[PDB]
Amino acid sequence: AIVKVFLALAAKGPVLRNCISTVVHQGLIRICSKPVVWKVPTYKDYVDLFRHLLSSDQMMDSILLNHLLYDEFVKSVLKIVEKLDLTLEIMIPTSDPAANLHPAKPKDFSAFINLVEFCREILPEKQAEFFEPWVYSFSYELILQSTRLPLISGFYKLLSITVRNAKKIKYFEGKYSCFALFVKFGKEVAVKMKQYKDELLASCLTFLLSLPHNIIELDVRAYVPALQMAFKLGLSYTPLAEVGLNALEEWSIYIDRHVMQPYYKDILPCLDGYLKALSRAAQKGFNKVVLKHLKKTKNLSSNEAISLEEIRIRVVQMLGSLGGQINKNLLTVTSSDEMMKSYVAWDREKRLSFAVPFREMKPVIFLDVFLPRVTELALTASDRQTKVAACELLHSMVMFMLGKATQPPMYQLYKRTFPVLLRLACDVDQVTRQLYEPLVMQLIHWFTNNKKFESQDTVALLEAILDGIVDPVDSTLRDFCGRCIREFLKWSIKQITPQQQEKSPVNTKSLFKRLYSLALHPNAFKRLGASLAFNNIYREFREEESLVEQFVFEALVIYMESLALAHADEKSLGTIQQCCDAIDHLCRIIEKKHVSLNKAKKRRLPRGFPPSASLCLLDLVKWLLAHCGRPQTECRHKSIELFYKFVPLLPGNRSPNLWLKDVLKEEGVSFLINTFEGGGCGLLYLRGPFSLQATLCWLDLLLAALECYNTFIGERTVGALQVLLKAVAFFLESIAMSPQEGERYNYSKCTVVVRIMEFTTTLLNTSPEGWKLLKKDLCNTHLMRVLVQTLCEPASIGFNIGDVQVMAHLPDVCVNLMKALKMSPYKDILETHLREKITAQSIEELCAVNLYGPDAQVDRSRLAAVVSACKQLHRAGLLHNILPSQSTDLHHSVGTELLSLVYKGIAPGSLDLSCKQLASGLLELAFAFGGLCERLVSLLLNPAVLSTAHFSHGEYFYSLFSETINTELLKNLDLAVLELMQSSVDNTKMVSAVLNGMLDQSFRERANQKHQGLKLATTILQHWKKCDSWWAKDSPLETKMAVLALLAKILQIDSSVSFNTSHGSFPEVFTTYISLLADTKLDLHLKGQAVTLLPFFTSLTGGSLEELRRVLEQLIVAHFPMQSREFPPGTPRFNNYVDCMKKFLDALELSQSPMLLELMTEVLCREQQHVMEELFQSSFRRIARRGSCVTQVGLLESVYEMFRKDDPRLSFTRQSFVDRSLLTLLWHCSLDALREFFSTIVVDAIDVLKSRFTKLNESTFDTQITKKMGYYKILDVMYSRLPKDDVHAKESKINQVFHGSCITEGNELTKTLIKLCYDAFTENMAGENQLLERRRLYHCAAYNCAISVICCVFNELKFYQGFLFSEKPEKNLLIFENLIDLKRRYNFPVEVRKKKYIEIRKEAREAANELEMDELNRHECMAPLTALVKHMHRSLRDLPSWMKFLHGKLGNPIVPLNIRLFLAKLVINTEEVFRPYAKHWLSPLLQLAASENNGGEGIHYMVVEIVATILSWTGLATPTGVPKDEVLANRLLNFLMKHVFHPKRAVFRHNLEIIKTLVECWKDCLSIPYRLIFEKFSGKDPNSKDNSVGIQLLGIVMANDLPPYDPQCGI
Repeated sequence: AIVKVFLALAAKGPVLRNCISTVVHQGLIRICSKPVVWKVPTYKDYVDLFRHLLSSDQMMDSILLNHLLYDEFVKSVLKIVEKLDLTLEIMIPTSDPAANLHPAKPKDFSAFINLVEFCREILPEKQAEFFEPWVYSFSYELILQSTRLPLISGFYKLLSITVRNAKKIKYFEGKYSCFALFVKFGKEVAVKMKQYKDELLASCLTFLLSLPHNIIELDVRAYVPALQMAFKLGLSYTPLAEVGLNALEEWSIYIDRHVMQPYYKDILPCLDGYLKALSRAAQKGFNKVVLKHLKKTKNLSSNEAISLEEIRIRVVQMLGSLGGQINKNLLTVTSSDEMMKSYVAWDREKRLSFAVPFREMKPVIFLDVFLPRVTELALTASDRQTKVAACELLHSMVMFMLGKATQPPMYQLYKRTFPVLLRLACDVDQVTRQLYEPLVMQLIHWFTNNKKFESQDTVALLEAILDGIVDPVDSTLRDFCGRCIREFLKWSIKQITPQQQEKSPVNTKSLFKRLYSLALHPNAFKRLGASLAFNNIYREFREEESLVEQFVFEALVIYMESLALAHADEKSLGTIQQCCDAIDHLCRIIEKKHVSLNKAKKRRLPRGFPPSASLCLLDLVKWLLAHCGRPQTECRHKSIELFYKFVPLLPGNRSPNLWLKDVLKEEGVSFLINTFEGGGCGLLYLRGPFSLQATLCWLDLLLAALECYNTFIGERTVGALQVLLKAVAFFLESIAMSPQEGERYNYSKCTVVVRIMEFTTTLLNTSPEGWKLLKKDLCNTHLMRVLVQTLCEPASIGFNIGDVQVMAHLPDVCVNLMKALKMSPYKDILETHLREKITAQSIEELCAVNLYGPDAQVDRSRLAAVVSACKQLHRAGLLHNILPSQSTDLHHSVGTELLSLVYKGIAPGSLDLSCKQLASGLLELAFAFGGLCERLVSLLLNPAVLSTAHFSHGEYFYSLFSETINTELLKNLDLAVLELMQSSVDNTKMVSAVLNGMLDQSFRERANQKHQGLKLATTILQHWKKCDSWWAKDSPLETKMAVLALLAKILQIDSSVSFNTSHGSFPEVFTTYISLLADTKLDLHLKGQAVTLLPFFTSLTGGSLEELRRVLEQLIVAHFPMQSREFPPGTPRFNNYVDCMKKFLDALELSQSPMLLELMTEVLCREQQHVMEELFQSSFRRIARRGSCVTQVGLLESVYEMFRKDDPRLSFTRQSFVDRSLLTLLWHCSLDALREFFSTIVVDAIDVLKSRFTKLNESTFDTQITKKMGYYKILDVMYSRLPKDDVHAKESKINQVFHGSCITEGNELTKTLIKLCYDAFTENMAGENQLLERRRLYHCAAYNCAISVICCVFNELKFYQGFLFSEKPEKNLLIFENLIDLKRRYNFPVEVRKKKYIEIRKEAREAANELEMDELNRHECMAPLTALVKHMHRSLRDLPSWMKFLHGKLGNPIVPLNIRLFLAKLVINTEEVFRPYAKHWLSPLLQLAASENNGGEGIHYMVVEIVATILSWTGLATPTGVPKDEVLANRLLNFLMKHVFHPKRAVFRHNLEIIKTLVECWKDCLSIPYRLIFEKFSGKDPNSKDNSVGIQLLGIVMANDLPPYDPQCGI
């Protein structure tokens, strides 16, 4: 069906053919949003559909494309990755994603790691020519994001997929640009991937080894550490151990056998680890059912889990067919490299005697011989159970060997023990890191101690820590040895006194000299370790004195020197920012003392000084001031910025604007140029590109000498006429050009040009007085030729394709160079140079008619050149001194020609993204000159036919380029509105769509622009005074839907501001909305979209707004049929009815309107119970809180006065407000501090609650009844949630209600409410027949009111003997005979668990041997009395009124049945009071069961629960002892034995459990009935089980005890 509808809507005009484009882009984001780890489908299940719909239609076109679906899917998968922003954010780290596993958006990361695996499983096949034009853009995009975001696994995964497909098709026989960029990124990853871990590492490895390399066979030497890492990180995670070997097969045929043959002693000898219910159905024959269970698991095997045996077999096959000359390298390198480093005695002599005590002999065995197996088994297990055992064994071994040595030294053995404890304490595991971390704290503590100080194991521990800090690949270990070295440093100074500790070789300064010799050591890890130690110890030793000023900030210069010595190793590896942190933590401690203690004593001498005696700041400032000219790259900046920060710290408290001039006027410019030049003040071989190692050193010399001038001149610190060169002319002869090393010359050669560009930029922009002092040879034909070579074809001046940093660096610098020449005397120099190269006739002739088609580079060079030229010319800050090109006022012709060129360019007589972006760049070129919006908007309204073998000629032109057009439209104001509204009635659909194209881009740029929304609104509204006339006869359906939608958008773009004081078009916009929703013009199911837009206007006064309410309720009463729903589901009446009703409800839920509540309540209080009545409850919870409580009391006032009015309504409608609309708003949380609706409410209806009952006519009677009953319910809800420290105390309720302030304490008016509600529910009605059908509700609500007010009594004593109980029945004030109904009947059906019954039988054996309103629980006195009885339980024989009054009234067999059911239903819910009183409460519960006045055919549910509740409290008054209960219990047993059959399955088991639990409880009032069981199993007629009940009952009555004796009572 899916392929049929897709193939149906694709054989027609191309407007509906883009529905198929947006539906797959919707479906991808649909299925790719689940959480990915009944059931939730993850993403797996959809691959079958996405495999079917692509091209299987050629075998699915039986009764009833592929490239369209393919291109749509690839567009939808690389369009999501455009807009995701996967930037990840956030004890010193060294590994790069160590603690930075904090993504910003987890619901896009989990929308991405799903996306990549879905793309992998859909696209490794069926690509036979389809994936070919989709490779460069995909790879360039992914290199761009992965360079912008390095360590995100998955970009490598999609890159591997596309390079697999680019291997499978040919594509690589060397279109040149992708081949040029892959090599650069290959070396980039192959140096970068060192400091990573598991999954990212596997990602980079399966990327690297999947490169084709039979045509990229150059430079194999930087892939071999990435091929021998797969086989060694293999063996546990299998598929990359597979892909390395598939690559090793891939190389060894096509690669020549002469670049390869030395590279076998490193590939092959690491390949040396790889040589080491069906029968349940079938037991009962095989007849079609084993066939069923066989075919239902015949399928479901699709996994290619490469198990290790196929690995070993392909290893041996490849090793055999590899060669004979070459195999035998496989093991000569080992057996002496790494084998005998394990094959040696650990200590030559053997230690560790151990006596294991047997019963009587005690031999001695030596714990050495297994230690090189316990140790290896602890570090790795490839096992789960042996791991924890070996770790525990090694921990106990370590404790033993520690305890032995203080009674036989062991220091030949600690050196190979102690490097295992760290690697175990910080590896990966949970439980062995719960261990071994306190072990390595304990051992560090005991060894950093004077009991074993200056000892030969302490140096083993320290050297093992330092070798732990400095190594290759172990990035999760150095940051643990940091905490070891901090504990080392703390304990070594906590206890040791300075009377000793003047000699020791484990001491503090020995560690410091260790650190400095590590620092100047040229191994990069060897000084990375020292900066890591400093990261971990600068939080110490500044928190103590007397060690600071001596040598560590002398060695601040050696940390600077370590930075300098880290000059040009590798920028990605992470040393430079490490040491920059190490000195960032040093400036903030030199600056917090040496502002104050600028002293002069002998401090320890740093490296690179003459041996002085005072070491204040001034010598270091002179160090930096004669050593600013250090020509290395990334230490110069730290030296300069430390100079600038250190000059406002001298005792003179100086500044660089004066101090540099002060030292320059005395020392000569030679002193401030020999520092700037150094020892390096001062060949036609540069014509060939080469990297002579001297010339790079002079290039570095040139860069340092030019950037030293930059700060002192371009910042106002010196005077440039004091200082103010031939080396730049020495270099500027052959600037425009060792196979790979030439590019290393290219980088440093392209370094100098951008620096001198910005240098001449600042030296113009700060020097008007020294303007002329520039020598004019810079205005020659070289700078203004490399300008055009920069903007055009820059791969022949140095700027490659393959470094995306400098190509985005260039518009910052070239465009600012051209902006720093507009205000110069040598401006016309640049003009008259450039006008022959940025000319307009080049633009005129290179936009030739041959543009579209199979031209792949020949058009592209010229078109990219001219678009780059013109766009950077526009950015250049100076254009109308280059190309005026017209003189009327201002115009240009070829831009409009390009508009017509692009419009003609798609006329039939192709679509690909390269030429499409060409077309977009050209149509963007066509806008920068002048206005031109009028010609485009006039072109768009063309009724021409672009004849296709034809639709509309220009709407597709708008839908092609859809952002550039309206982002041009949004630039200019105050005339775009008029030029759009002039095209009004002839172009209705297009002027609507282009106002949409204005607005929904205006709303999007909001937090950045914040002008265009409100300005577009306040400008578009004043032209709405003219374009009103749309809706009339002849289709107000169309040409009004756009009007109302446009209204909604122009009102949502701003606040509701054009509806007050008639400021905007409020008369106009008001009469538009009134003329819209005043007429019932459309059908039923279409005015919902119009009526959703209510809450904007609803803040005016009365008159017009109540006219809107009047026409709303007018169309409402026009709509609904008579009185209620009448709409069953399945129809477009019920569902759309409740949809527009739900729209009303959510508008009410988002509006704080004191009117629309009064609208919706009457339609609510017209049906008996609404369908979305619960949606009323949740929406009233929502509207119950709004803030600024003057509006809540307004809502309550509105409904209070809509109820208190005197219009003749029904009793039900007068009741239903005060039932379920205002009670609900009083219910959830109105406000706890809201007391206004109790203070200002009482005095007008409490008097009608103290009124007369004028029994004259029922029409004025029943409405008065409903009013009084509602006043009762209001008092109930206002005494329910109201505390008692203001209404039964001295506050503003009695102060409000009595008359002002009086002497009344508070407990007088609660009493006159109590006496009136107790005058209620005491009214007998013995002689009447009038309307008591509501008076029962009256009495019961008054009973609840009495409960509510005794709850606000604080319950210090028992007044319940007068209130709610104990009437005077001699005067017939009978409580129960009216408020209990006694006139309706009670159904109680038969039944229609087992765990409850087995639990109750278990507890009965061990003893002897929320609610649910069903039928009686809605007696509407139930739940408050349950709460009250529970309060009388947990507040403080028999108890008089709440226990003994019922004891008197329930043990009397004359009382009605329904009071007995009420009190029994009470006591089963409230048995907890009658748990310590049940020895009296034992008879009547069973009397109701045994007496035959029960109901139906017995109260069978009351029967089962009353027996369940009387034998729940077994162990306390079993039925024995009472004589009447004896015969009544035997009556119970005989009765239940009579009625026991009930043909349903489990309920018979239920019945038997009742009987057996009952007799098992009893067993003492023996009295078991006979002759009935005889009547059961005396059944003849052998065809049905009439005695099955008899025999199973006989098994019950025998299986306990007490045999079936017949001839005593039977026969």
